[PDB]
Amino acid sequence: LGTVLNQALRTDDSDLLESCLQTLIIQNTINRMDSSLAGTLLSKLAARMHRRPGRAFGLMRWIQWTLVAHGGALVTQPDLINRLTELSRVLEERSRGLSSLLALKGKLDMLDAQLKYRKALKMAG
Amino acid sequence: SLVSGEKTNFNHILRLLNTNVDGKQKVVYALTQIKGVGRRYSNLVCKKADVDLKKRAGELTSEELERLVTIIQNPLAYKI
Amino acid sequence: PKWSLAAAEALCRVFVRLLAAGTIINWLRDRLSDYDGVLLSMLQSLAVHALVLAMAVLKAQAQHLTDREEAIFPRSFFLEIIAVVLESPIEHLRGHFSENFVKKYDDIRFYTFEAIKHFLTEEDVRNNVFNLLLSIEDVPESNDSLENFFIERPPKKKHPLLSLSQHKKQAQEAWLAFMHLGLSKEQRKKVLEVMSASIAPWFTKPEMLMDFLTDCYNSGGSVSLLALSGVFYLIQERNLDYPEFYTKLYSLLDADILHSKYRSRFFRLLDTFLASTHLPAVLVASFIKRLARLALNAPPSAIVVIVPWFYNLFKKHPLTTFMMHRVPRTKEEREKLEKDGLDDPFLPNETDPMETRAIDSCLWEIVQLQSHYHPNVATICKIISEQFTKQAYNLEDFLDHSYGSLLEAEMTKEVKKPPVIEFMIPKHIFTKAAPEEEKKDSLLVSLWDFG
Amino acid sequence: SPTELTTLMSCSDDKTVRLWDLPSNDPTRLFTGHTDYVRCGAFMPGSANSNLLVSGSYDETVRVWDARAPGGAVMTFKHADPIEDVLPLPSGTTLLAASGNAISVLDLVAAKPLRLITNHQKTVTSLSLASQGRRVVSGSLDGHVKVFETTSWNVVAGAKYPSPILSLSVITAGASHDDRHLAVGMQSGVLSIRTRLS
Amino acid sequence: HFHQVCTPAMLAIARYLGQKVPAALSDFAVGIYLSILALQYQDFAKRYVPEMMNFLLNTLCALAPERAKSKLGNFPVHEPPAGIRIKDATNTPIRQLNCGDCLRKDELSPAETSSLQIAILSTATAILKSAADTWHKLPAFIESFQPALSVAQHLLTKPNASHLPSSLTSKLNDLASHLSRLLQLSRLSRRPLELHHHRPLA
Repeated sequence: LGTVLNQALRTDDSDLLESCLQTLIIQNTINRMDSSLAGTLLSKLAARMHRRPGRAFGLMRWIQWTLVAHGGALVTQPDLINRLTELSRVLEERSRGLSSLLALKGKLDMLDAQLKYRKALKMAG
Repeated sequence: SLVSGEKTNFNHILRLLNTNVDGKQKVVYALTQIKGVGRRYSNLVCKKADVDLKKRAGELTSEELERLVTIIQNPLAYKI
Repeated sequence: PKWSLAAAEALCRVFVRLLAAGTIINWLRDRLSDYDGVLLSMLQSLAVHALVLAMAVLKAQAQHLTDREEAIFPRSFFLEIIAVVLESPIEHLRGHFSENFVKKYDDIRFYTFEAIKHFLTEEDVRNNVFNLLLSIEDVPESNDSLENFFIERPPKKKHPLLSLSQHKKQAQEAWLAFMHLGLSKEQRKKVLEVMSASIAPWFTKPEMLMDFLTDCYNSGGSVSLLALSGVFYLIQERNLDYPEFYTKLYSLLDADILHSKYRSRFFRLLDTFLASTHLPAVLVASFIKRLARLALNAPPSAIVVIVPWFYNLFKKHPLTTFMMHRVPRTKEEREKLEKDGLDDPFLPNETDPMETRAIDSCLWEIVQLQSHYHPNVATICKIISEQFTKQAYNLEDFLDHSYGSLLEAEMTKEVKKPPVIEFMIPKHIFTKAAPEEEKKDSLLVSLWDFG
Repeated sequence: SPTELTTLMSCSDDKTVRLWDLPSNDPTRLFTGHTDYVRCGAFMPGSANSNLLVSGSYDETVRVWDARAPGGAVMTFKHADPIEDVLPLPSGTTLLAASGNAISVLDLVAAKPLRLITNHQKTVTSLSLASQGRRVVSGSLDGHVKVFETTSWNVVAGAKYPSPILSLSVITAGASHDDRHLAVGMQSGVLSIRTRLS
Repeated sequence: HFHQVCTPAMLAIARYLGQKVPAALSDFAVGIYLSILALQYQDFAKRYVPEMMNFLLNTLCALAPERAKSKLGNFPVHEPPAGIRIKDATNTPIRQLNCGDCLRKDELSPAETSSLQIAILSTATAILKSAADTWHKLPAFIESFQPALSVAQHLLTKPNASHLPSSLTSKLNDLASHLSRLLQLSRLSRRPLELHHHRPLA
């Protein structure tokens, strides 16, 4: 979807970017992408990152493979560090709860599992 | 540099049932140019075929032209 | 095995009777499982009637192996049928399955697409599933245009079987599975042949076709000449664009593309591309001039295409008609033109048709091609030479012509009107010298030894 | 002409633009110099530039003529694209030539191009001035409308229409000339009007 | 202008001569024969046979001393599939084509192949000379025979002159000087097109 991503990036589309990204082919796209377009791409994903934090499972993969393939493009394209650090604190807002949410999962999981135990007793009762 | 000019070729002499010559004048005045048709008659024809009187001759599609041919062929099977 | 097949239809009959009617039910469904085994054997066998038998038992299974109202039907067993049908090289089996079941029923289409996706994720078999995917040609129009199902038109009103976008979705997933696996050269030629009419409308999103098409388009050659239609369809529908479209077209129009077979489709797309309005006169003159210099070596069935199209371009863009009638203005220019002959300022093999100097050239090539050996080609260049009376020439009358068409034409004329011959025929048809008649030897004999 | 109520300009297709006076039956002045289709034109607004025409051709030339010397172009600018649209600024100094995939801001007080601005994917079709002469809105064949600031020329806002668009203009209501509503005419043949009230 | 039998045969030549990428020296020889036959069909009726032009140019660049690298006309350059090309055989003399050369032979000796190839080359040079001398008119002469002069100089190049016999060097220098003379005449005599000088009706 290389020219598709390329068009949407250099034309500042939204819906075409949605059409190509909201779904292998991900690696093929980022292989065929071009450089400053990848910079604007990371910028747009940072926007999506802060705006609705529901499904990370696609976009973190996209940012991952982008930093893989055209990461060194941003290195010789180095006046645009702000596009990286505008995300880089955005993800340090994304780590907050891992200081304490894991302890909530433990205290809550037994209430699940105790139901699970009375539910695994239930067919035999 | 690519804009669809799919409509611009309409100042050409159209062909029809009796006269092979019918230019772009209007729908009702083109059907008046058709031999044997009066002006109120062509108005009735256009209103029966539901073609808008604003539209020119040569702004039509082939199926609309053909149903105009069928309803000028028979004026009785359509209500009158 | 005709008694075996009669047994098969009898067991199907009693099975659908007990399904429409209905410590024991375990064996009652064991009958259906071992009949599935028997039926897969009878499909590996007559196979056409065993296949109709298979669709019958599938309809029965969907109807009544459940308590709910909904008719679920086994993707597993149907995937097994898809496996055996698409591995078995029986072309008549495949032809039956294509015409009676897939090209008729929407649920069969949808679940067939999904099972094909699974079966392809997990070379002959690839070519066969390619034949079937081509065999699915027509796309249904609307949600209310689906309107014919085999089993259980669902009353959900939001069921994926009723949503047209899900049909396109599963077709798109099957075609992507096929491409992600990979296809051969004849297959890619067939897809780039049939793409804009049967493939890209079957996609929810055609953007992967845009990327693969611009790869195959910027590759070069007859593959690109086929890819032009798909790229134009993409630009038309979802306005994904080319970087330098008209210069790519100008550099695409090259030596052997007139002799190439697909010139009818190429000339229709070229007709639209040059019937667009926003086009500079220098560029349309560049297309005309390069095409005339290539018409200098085109076949006749290409020249008959190229010339009335030229006439239509001249009727549309009258700034180009200075390439047919250009009187030198100043007497100093006339004197210079008499002293030294005029050299063509046209530059062939130039990149951009915007900067070729086709304006200030002329159609010397066409006034020369007037003297073609075929009379019809000669008269058709004479339409450029003669006058401009008819307002336009539709190209459908001139396309799809071939040497076969010209030969069948000179056949389908009358057997013979009384013809003419050549008087005063020499006796030295194959004599090498003959110095006693002083009529010069035929050059055929003067350059061919017969002895 | 924005100043004289009886004078008009016309860019034909052949090679000519010409100034007409309304009572007469002949062109007041004739201007040549282009070599292909000429298809965009404008008067120069401002007090000092009373009689200056600008026209963009398809020969990749934007020419500005004085109407006092009926010779050649007083200034010319040669791009590398077919020049589709032109608007002057109401300040009278700078000019926008929309040609191909990029618009070009050009200076006339120094005859030197300021900046080429690329943001569009198919060609840009029509420019218009906006809210208070302060924002230039551009409409391009990618179905895209994008409004720029005019001081630093960054892409300030934009939107997408379902069809490739051909002509576009925001229009004002009345006193102080606040943009009442924006119209866009597309290839598919529908006029989309977006209205804002205040 | 129009016949009932004559132009059918000419049309058959046109199909055979525009089509059929050559697969053998038999194909090359049959094409040369039909080329000189069509020239006879168009003697003293100065018509134009573009399939014959592109065919003769194709055989000339398909005899491949080295290769057709780039920039040789706009006619379809095709590939010699089975090494159907001349080699380092300059000592074989030219000879006249015989009808048996229309018979396919997979067992042919290298010397006979070299002689037959050089024979087709020399006879094609003869047919080009005759075609120019019959088509010095027809004002697309320059755009119809700048490829012929260009391919003559292409064979005149030294990595072809290493394999080319001296008789072909003489013949191609003849064709080159002849076509240069004709091109200069047509450059002096070529006039712009004034077709639409129309008498108005009454």
